[PDB]
Amino acid sequence: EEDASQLIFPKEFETAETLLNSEVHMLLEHRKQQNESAEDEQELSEVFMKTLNYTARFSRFKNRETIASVRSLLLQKKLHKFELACLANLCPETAEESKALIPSLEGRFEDEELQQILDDIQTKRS
Amino acid sequence: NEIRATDLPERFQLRSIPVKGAEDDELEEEADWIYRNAFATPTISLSRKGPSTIQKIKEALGFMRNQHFEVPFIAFYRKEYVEPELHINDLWRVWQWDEKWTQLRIRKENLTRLFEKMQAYQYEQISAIRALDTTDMERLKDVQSMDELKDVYNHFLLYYGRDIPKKFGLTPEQFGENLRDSYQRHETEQFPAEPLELAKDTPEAVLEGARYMVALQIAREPLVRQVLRQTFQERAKLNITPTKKGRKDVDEAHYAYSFKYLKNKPVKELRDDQFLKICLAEDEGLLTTDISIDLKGTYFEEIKQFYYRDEFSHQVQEWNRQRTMAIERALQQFLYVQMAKELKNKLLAEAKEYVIKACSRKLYNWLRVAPYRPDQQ
Amino acid sequence: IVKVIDGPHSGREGEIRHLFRSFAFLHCKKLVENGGMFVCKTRHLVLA
Amino acid sequence: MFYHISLEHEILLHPRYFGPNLLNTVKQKLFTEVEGTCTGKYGFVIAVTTIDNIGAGVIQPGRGFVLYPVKYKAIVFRPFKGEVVDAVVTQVNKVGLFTEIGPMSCFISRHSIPSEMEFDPNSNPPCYKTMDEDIVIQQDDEIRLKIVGTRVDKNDIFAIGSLMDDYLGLV
Repeated sequence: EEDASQLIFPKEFETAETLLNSEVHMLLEHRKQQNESAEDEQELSEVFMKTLNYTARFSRFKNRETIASVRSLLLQKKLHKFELACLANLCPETAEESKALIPSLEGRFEDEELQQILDDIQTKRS
Repeated sequence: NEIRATDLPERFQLRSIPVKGAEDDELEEEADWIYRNAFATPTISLSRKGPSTIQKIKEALGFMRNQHFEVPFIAFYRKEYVEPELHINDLWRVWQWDEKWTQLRIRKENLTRLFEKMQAYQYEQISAIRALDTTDMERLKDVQSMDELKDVYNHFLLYYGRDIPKKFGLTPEQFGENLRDSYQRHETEQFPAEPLELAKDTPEAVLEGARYMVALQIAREPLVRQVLRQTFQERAKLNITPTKKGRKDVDEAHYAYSFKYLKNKPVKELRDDQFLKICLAEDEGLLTTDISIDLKGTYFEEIKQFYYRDEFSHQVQEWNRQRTMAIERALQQFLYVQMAKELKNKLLAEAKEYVIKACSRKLYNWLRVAPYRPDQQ
Repeated sequence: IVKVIDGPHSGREGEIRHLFRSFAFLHCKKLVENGGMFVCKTRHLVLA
Repeated sequence: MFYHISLEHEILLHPRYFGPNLLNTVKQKLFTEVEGTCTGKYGFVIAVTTIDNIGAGVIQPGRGFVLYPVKYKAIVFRPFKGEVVDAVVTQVNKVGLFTEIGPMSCFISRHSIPSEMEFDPNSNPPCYKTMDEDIVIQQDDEIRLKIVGTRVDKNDIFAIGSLMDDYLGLV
């Protein structure tokens, strides 16, 4: 029954806080910067290393202000939290591609209304 | 049924797997490929001479294709048509060469078809920095260049776009020709414009926008791939030196730990000596490896002069600076990484060949049937 | 409980279950490889 | 998908650790207790960002161990079905394609892949191309996919991908 396509999740996960690829990347980078210092400390694990190199290959933008601006311009809409991560991460070129990838957008908003947002996101990309 | 009651012998059928037999014209091509890839790094089949070896390889391939010959079948029954007992690994070597030549021909045909289709699509689209479908013929012709051919195809795809519906510095071909010749035939963009002017005609307001495109064009250029290829492959004086933890962990058990300061190991030590390659791979697996040619510092300097303008007077100085930046960017993209990957692949191949040769020698030594019969009959 | 700083499993943890002349069959639960279990020499161990 | 939620966990602390660094020791144990693990309820946890507070350690009767119900603000990664993500292809085999969704690895079958993407066993690098050889897909490529199934192998998530929907390849 758990299918993100139809916007259904467990109660505990419903109240979660979405994260973006750049957001998690900078969080992990700062954690690594803090941990590397303060000698006599248990070093990072392969999980941390793999997650770091996995998120580093999809950092659409390095500027925390870029992250802030995109989330601020996005939250003003009526879309659910789940729509804030996938759409902000994939950065599709056209509204048709976005609608095809995410079935939720089908009929939820106008074509130009979504296309302008997609163009804004692409532009915001560094 | 096919294995036992097949028209051709099972040995020939297995040997000519990628290539289901040889055609009369394809015999010449397969023989040429076998001659080319018989012994490039080490000396193998130099016994059979160059032309004599090529003719013998062609004769063996043709016999296998026509009479469905097998390795020993041609080695013995075709002693005249092949090296007359030149070496034990005659039929097997010929079969491997024929398989490789057939595979390369198939790859070249596929690439030529792809280039022709891409050129037709580009003509249909733009005919109703351009996209010219002229490199398809070059890629199809570049049969011997397998890795280089693949790099050229990938660069062409990434440059033309690869989409399938259903003036910044020197030209890429000119820069490649200059690098290959070692003399800068063509300079950078000798125009009064500078990066400040160039960064306004994309919408970024930054001066490296053309640097990115230049780096990509340099990287995905078959000429550059050919130029770099072999440059480090033929000679790489890998310095073996254990690291801080490798000195204790290896305990002189691997190539990177046996010599604390035994550096400057050329390609001869690793390719010719498969033990060195195996030790290097083992050391680099877990703890660390000391594999560095240390010869670029001076190979990367010479290219620096090429492809850049000579004057520096605003237009000239800016063109020179932009060319230098684009060359540095192309290097960081795919000049050191590409060379390192090629060297690593060559070292791995040399180690594998050394291991295979050692195994074959051991098998030959230990398989000779020498029983102790009454009176040593 | 012992630590394996040297040997094939550099910087590895796990409880020991079986001993041998020059081998130790360590065991753990965090690991996933080989059903969460590994084996390494004895002299490359330290009493943690 | 990565998320930032507040979790709770309790740890017993052996009395040998009492002293001026009690809180520091508790934090260290929490770090090396709830990092990298996985659970079927909240999913796979990456790391811990900060700690909300330290509860009142309740010393057990007849035992020196004291438990601290600490609540920590950490991040978690619990992919769900139907979500679309951009992974990197790790390996190409005739049996299937292997990718790496961060702390998780998926796998797609040739049946999921359309018929247009054939095999290239003759070429040294295992890769799939089309008849016109225009589009090329190999390893170390940011290829997208859709999570059509999930699985937890005893705290080891291993989902399954798919390549049927359009617009799944090079961006």
